[PDB]
Amino acid sequence: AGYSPVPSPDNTKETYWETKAPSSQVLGIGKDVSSGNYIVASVVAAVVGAACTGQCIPLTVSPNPVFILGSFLLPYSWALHVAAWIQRNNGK
Amino acid sequence: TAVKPSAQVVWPIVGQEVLNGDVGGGFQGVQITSGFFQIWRASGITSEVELYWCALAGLLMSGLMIFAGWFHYHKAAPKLEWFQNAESMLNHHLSGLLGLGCLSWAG
Amino acid sequence: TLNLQIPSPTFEGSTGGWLRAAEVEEKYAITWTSGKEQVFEMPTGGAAIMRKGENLLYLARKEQCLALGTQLKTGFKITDYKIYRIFPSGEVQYLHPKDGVFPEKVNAGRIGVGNVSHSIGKNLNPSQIKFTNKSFN
Amino acid sequence: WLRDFLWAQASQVIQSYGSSLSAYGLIFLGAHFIWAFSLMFLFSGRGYWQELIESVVWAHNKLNFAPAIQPRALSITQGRAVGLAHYLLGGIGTTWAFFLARIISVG
Amino acid sequence: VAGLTPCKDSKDFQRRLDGSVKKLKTRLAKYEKGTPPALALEKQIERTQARFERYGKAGLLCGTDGLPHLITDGRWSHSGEFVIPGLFFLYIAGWIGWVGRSYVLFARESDKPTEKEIILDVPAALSFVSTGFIWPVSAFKEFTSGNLIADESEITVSPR
Amino acid sequence: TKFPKFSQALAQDPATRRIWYGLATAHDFESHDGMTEENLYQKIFASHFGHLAIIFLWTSGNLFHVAWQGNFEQWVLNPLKVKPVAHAIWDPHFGQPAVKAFTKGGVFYPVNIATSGVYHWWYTIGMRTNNDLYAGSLFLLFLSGVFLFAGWLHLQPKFRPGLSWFKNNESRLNHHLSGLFGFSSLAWAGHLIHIAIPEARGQHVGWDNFTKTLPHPAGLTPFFTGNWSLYADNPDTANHIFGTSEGSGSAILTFLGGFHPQTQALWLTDIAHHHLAIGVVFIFAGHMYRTNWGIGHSLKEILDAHRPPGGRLGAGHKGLFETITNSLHFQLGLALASIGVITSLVAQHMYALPAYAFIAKDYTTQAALYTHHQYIAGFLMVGAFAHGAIFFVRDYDPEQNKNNVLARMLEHKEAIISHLSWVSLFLGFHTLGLYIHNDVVVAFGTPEKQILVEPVFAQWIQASSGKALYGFDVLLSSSNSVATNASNNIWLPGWLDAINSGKNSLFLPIGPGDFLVHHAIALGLHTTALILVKGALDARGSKLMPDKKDFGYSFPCDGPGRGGTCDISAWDAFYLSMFWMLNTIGWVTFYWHWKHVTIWQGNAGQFNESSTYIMGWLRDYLWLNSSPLINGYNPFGMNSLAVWAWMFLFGHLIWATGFMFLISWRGYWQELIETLAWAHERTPLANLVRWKDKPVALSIVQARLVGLIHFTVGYVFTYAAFVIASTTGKF
Amino acid sequence: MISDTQIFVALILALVSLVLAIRLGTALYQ
Amino acid sequence: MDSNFLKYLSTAPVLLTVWLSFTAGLVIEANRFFPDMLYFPM
Ligand code: CLA
Ligand code: CLA
Ligand code: CLA
Ligand code: CLA
Ligand code: CLA
Ligand SMILES: CC1=CCCC(C)(C)[C@H]1/C=C/C(C)=C/C=C/C(C)=C/C=C/C=C(C)/C=C/C=C(C)/C=C/C1=C(C)CCCC1(C)C
Ligand SMILES: CC1=C(C/C=C(\C)CCC[C@H](C)CCC[C@H](C)CCCC(C)C)C(=O)c2ccccc2C1=O
Ligand code: SF4
Repeated sequence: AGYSPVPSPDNTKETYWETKAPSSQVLGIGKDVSSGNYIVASVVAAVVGAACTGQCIPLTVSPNPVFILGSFLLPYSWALHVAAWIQRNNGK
Repeated sequence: TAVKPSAQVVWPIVGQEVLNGDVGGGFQGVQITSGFFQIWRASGITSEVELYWCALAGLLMSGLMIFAGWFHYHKAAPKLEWFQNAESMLNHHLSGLLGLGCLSWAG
Repeated sequence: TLNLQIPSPTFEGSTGGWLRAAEVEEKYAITWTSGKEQVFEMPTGGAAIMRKGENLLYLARKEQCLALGTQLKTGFKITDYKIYRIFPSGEVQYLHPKDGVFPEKVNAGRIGVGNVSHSIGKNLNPSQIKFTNKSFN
Repeated sequence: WLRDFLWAQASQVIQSYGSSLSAYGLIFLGAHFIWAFSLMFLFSGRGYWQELIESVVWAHNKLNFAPAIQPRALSITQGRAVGLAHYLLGGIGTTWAFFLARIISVG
Repeated sequence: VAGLTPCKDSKDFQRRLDGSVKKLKTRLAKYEKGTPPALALEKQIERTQARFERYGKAGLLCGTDGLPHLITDGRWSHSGEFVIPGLFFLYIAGWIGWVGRSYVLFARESDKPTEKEIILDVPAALSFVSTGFIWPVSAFKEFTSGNLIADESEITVSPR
Repeated sequence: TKFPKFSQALAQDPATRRIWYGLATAHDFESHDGMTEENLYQKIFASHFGHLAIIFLWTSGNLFHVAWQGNFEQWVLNPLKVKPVAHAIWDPHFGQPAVKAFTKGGVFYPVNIATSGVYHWWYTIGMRTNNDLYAGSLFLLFLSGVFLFAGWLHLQPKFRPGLSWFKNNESRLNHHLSGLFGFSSLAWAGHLIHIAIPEARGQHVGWDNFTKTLPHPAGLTPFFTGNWSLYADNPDTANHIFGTSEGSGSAILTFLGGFHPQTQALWLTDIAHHHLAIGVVFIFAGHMYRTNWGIGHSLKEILDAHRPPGGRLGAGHKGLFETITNSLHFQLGLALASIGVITSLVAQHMYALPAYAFIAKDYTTQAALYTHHQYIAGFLMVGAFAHGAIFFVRDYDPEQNKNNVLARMLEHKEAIISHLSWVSLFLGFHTLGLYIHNDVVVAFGTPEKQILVEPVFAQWIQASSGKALYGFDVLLSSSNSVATNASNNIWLPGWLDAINSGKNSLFLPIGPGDFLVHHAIALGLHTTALILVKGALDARGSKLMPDKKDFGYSFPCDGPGRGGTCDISAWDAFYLSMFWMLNTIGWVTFYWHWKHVTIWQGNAGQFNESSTYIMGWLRDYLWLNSSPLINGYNPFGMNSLAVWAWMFLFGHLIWATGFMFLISWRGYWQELIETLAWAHERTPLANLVRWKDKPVALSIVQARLVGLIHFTVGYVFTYAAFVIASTTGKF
Repeated sequence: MISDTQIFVALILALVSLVLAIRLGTALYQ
Repeated sequence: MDSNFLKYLSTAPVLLTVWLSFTAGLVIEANRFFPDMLYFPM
């Protein structure tokens, strides 16, 4: 009980949730984004990332930087669709 | 001086028959290192018939000993006065057991 | 009080007796009355003959003194054995029958030391008593 | 001693496979096993095994069954005795196989 | 064929057979014909030859060392190597465990369970031994009826 | 007394137990008298500074001795033929035969031949002269001085850090991921490009030259133009003689894959690209957590938020933030487990994929390094579990960890321990049974009756990586697979060339012997984990002693009361797990050394045939390979292996001595020492002298520890001697 | 190849490090 | 037969010895009549 208080970063909120979905503070800067916005973002990100990955699957000695960058949208789309769910079930 | 003594034979079940090595004398078994062959030669045994009779005597003595144990626990158990005879128990052991044993063996 | 003139149980001597630590730190003593001259076993090793009357014995450890006392109480029927502790200053102390009655039977006057007001399952955790002066009780 | 006696003379027992001394080789290995197995009892204590038995008894109870004779780890004295018995058996058996294989090969 | 060669057509397997037979024949050459040693060595030779022929025809695969190897991955062409033997084991082991558990409960509900466990009631023990032949359906029936798994609140546990 | 200044309970002890326990508790700061959290953390900080200084001094000494008494300059010329000498020998006990036997390495004085591989490592880095090594040693001495000064300074009143600083997780994580890991690997890439590669191509680059010498003819224009592929054009030819310009290229970053032909090690350009890539990745990873600005995460928020809605984990990871931040033992256990895994990975990967030039042909060096790192890994894993148990005993707060993952672990500890015991028994029973079956059939002369299981799963993994030895045609063994077509023009050519040549240790062919020894290793890992996990989970209590946390971590016992309570502590669980960890690593290193020895002599069939029964290991590995070692010295002379033979017997001696402490327990020795004290006190001319500390027998825990230490030293020294001497006497 | 002057410079740096190590040991002992 | 003698035969060590001897005989005879069975014949 004599342990020193644990320092945490500024503006650290309570994100623990036993509800159906988290509190939308889990999404940080994107907490106010709409569920429809997240859905469209996830679909667009998935399509663009899949296309840019296919444009690089037989990787050459000189891959395109824009295709490399856009390939990172496929992992991004997962987070986006998870957020869409969270924001749909948080009321938005 | 040519054939290795052997008095144990194994059964051919899982390839353990390899243990029946070529000890000698047209015989294959497990070489023994107890000296029983030399004991018997010194005793003057020259046949398997004499060894059969030795085995019979051993079996009869085993039966006698087990019967004696049962008899002296359940039928006639000596008392503590009988047991506490150190002088008599040493006289008899020394003279009878040891002396007569080595006298009979000398004979 | 202890009388240092009580005779001793005519022991023949042993190498299990007390040593320089007895003269430097602490030396225990046991006194008991015997109705006859019996043979008992020294807690240090060997046999000794207790006298008819009062017998005083010197040992190095309270455990040895109490083992001798237990032997007297059980083997024989002597229960008037008193144990003392002597320092080099000569400050004899009285220990075993502290309140004149053996501890195995309750006696009015004793104060409970080391008693706790819960079961062992209610002890606190070292995490709870860490960096604090609290006690796990 | 390590080289000219143990390493040198262990060749007969370690090259006994396929021969009538293959039994000696197998017993060599098994005696090594028992000697090592003794160290589990000799280096260990009863509390660890009683707690492990507690966990195993929980596993058995989870299936609605457990012996009426409650399982207990060996007493301290019994653990020491088991360790010593296995130690002696393993060491003496290793020497037994080694000696018999070596001498029967070279004699 | 998986990564090795069939043992029926392996020079290494044939060489091992030849070596074993030659060892046995060398041992046999020093014994008179018709004597018990000669008969025993001839029977050993016959057993070795039969074993090698049966292994060859079994479809076992043999490596460069000339010894059969087992493909225990699930392939149905090699089920007899691990799976079917494993099924036979599991059957027997479940039999043993089921009958043992049944006898444990039977002795639990007795006047002296400890006496029943050290000095057995072999009529009831044989009864359970017989019961053990449909242990899979019996064990699943126990599980579904809830007589197998005990509740968490009814099993003793140490404090945390 | 004032020896254990940190414990009056020890300072007031009138026996030698005071000295022993003051020695053994010197570094348990938490248990010291009047220890506050701030003082604890600051002392740990200073001790870390001192430890870093010690490491720097140790490496500096290695460099200095190799520069002074070494043969590095004449080794860089013919590295495959010259033996690298570690340091000179000056022992006034050596005879002339010993001096002559140890005078090797082309030097003219007795020397030790290094088995650490520092020669190959430094040669690959770019060190060529003894002056380079001397300068490195000077710099490391300076760095040790700097870190000692830092440790002293951060203990001063105005420089002592605060606990709000010690418990700042986000800033430390950001800085360690970005600078300590990321920028450090980026700097290593810079070194490899500016010095190592030009040095490998025969162009000296140093402080007097690196500011005027371009690492690439194009300079940084390809970097600042986006034409990064220009840095991979013109790699080193396959006929490049390492250290010379013959066959060299101009590329600085590539992904050739595989190994350099002459050096038989990974391409230095590939290593540079690897380090640059992981450097930028780590720099990115180090920007994740929140600091004095608004961007980033908070670990507390993430932990609290991560709770599956199904409730199968309960409260999820709530409270773990505080638990970990406030428990130094939790952090120590996590760090030790991770470092142990990483050092095992270092061992496993560094033998399959050598990175230093010509290291693969230094057989004794490779075996020594592998054994070293595997033993270190096992020690670290045992320590991680021991400190997890210590955390459970000391720092665990159930109310804080109300129904989170940790509390659930404690809840079903019984299920965990029982299933671990079952899997251990499973593995042991059946592995030992197969080994004994093979032993008996081979003994009866029927090796065809052995149960030999092909490790088809591992062979399938090898074929997937591209090994055509086994016919599977899966992913990279298949020429028409998408996996093959994706990497056909980046690294697959070189990688396939490396994997499908039998000249290397990359994905060695495996068989039933490998299968069996692998399941033995599985048994060993599972049983060590069983002991350690049981100790950790039962540390707080069991049905026998349901109040163990009151007694702590390393109490001797609880008496003979409830049927006997010997070894009822988590410390005792550690003590037994250390035997099991020594057994498992012994198995692992035996397997590695025997397989590689057979491959090196070219008789891999010997392993393939004898590894299937234990007599094969006892005869064709130990008995067969111990000959040169045990002949190191003999009635007819001696050679340089005499030292290793002596250390072999030394290890046997100390091992058997540890058996004493492990089998014989205290009461006997305490009743013997009593008689000894009586004798000294009553001996004339010797009672003039008197002990100041009462001579007592060793404590129960102390004896366990001493026996364990003797056992471990014997284990390690015996196997070190065996491995090094046998490898050096066979090749 | 390594000169006595080089070895002496190394020894001087080692002595400086020893002095700093003694200082740190004292500070930690406190 | 005496019920006490039957109980003595029912004691745990006697039953274990008899049952394991019976099992050993079963396995031995199986290997005697069908030897060298390294596999289930299919
Ligand atoms: C960097 C990692 C690390 C750190 C910071 C710590 C820190 C700590 N450990 Mg340790 N520990 C570690 C790794 C680490 N450990 C590992 C890897 C293991 C597994 C082996 C352990 C296992 C372990 C246990 C089981 C215990 C600790 C304990 C402790 C605490 C007290 C230390 C003590 O008593 O010193 C001891 C002081 C010494 C001087 C050590 C003497 C013995 C060593 C091993 C030398 C023996 C080798 C010999 C000299 C060589 C002879 C050579 C031959 C040629 C003659 C302390 C917080 C103790 C504690 O307080 O627990 C609550 C405790 O019980 N640790
Ligand atoms: C001749 C070959 C041989 C021999 C001598 C043995 C010997 C042994 N096996 Mg067996 N085993 C074999 C072949 C063999 N096995 C094969 C081919 C397989 C592959 C299928 C197995 C699979 C196997 C398993 C899975 C287990 C054993 C176990 C054992 C040991 C204890 C068995 C026991 O107590 O039964 C008496 C029976 C009981 C006490 C009842 C409970 C245990 C049985 C095995 C449950 C069976 C039904 C259950 C639903 C199966 C679920 C399995 C699943 C979780 C994987 C024993 C040393 C057990 C062991 O090592 O435990 C530590 C064990 O759990 N064996
Ligand atoms: C960029 C800034 C930075 C840097 C460089 C460091 C560096 C360090 N800090 Mg940290 N620290 C920082 C910021 C930074 N800190 C901040 C901001 C804080 C406050 C929030 C702290 C608070 C802090 C504390 C409280 C402590 C440290 C400690 C340390 C040291 C850790 C031990 C070590 O050397 O591991 C070296 C590790 C590496 C070089 C990399 C990881 C190693 C893995 C296994 C990769 C292996 C690479 C390669 C394959 C190895 C082979 C090499 C060769 C043999 C072939 C290290 C010197 C500890 C210490 O020792 O203090 C003196 C310590 O106690 N720091
Ligand atoms: C070679 C020596 C040896 C052996 C065989 C074992 C065996 C075992 N140890 Mg280990 N142990 C050893 C040394 C050894 N230990 C040492 C030196 C120590 C240090 C003190 C420990 C400390 C230790 C701990 C702390 C723990 C173990 C555990 C285990 C089990 C591991 C699982 C396993 O392999 O099950 C397979 C079983 C075996 C390999 C043994 C079977 C032996 C034979 C083949 C069975 C058949 C018996 C036969 C029919 C008898 C006939 C003879 C009769 C007529 C008299 C098992 C009982 C763990 C445990 O209990 O997990 C459940 C555990 O917690 N051991
Ligand atoms: C190799 C293993 C080993 C060793 C070294 C010893 C040693 C000893 N045992 Mg034994 N013991 C062992 C295993 C071993 N035991 C085991 C496994 C057990 C358990 C069953 C026991 C159980 C046991 C008991 C119960 C007793 C002994 C006794 C003794 C002592 C015999 C007399 C004596 O002091 O000789 C001295 C000789 C040696 C210790 C040999 C090594 C010393 C060398 C030759 C000299 C090296 C000194 C060197 C210069 C130091 C330099 C230090 C530094 C500069 C580097 C001695 C300490 C008895 C005893 O104490 O009697 C007095 C006793 O009662 N042992
Ligand atoms: C990435 C990749 C490449 C090739 C194909 C492949 C399928 C392998 C694929 C995937 C690989 C993966 C998923 C690898 C998995 C490796 C993993 C999960 C390794 C983890 C090992 C875990 C270890 C040691 C754990 C040790 C735990 C310890 C001490 C715990 C101690 C503790 C205790 C006992 C009490 C509480 C406190 C504490 C400290 C936690
Ligand atoms: C392993 C081990 C155990 C656990 C071992 C136990 C409980 C033994 C139980 C074994 C079974 C019940 C014996 C029957 C099975 C055997 C395979 C058959 C051989 C035994 C008979 C010949 C008596 C202890 O209880 C123990 C206690 C004290 C010190 C050391 C140890 C110890 O090392
Ligand atoms: S033996 Fe030693 S350890 Fe085990 S209980 Fe008795 S005293 Fe404690």
